[PDB]
Amino acid sequence: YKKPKLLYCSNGGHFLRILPDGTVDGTRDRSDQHIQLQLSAESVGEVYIKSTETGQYLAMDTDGLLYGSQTPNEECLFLERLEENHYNTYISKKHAEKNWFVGLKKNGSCKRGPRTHYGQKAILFLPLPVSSD
Repeated sequence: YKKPKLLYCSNGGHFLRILPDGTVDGTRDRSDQHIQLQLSAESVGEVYIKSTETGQYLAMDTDGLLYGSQTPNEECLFLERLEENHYNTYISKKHAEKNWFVGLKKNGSCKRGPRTHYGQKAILFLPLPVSSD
């Protein structure tokens, strides 16, 4: 798909990637096959991140492991907001007690569950918007 928001994870510095099977990870370059993830707003803050083309819903599960659902469901339902100087943050509206964040492990893979929070850069995502969607 026509590449939208190049969500650079602030830890290590990979772009957020979502793979055919459903899973999610870090790829160092926006040029990758599968970085076309778009935030489908539920409302004035809350969003479902979908693979534009292949359709998988970027989801955080019951421990807090990151994956891709078939459907938009609360695991995929992120409260968005900008924290650092134009750096976005997708907080699980399901896990809204602990308030987990879909960050990446240094190497370029998903960071799981229940200490993803306001301390590491890992939670911060810098979008480079290529397409205006």
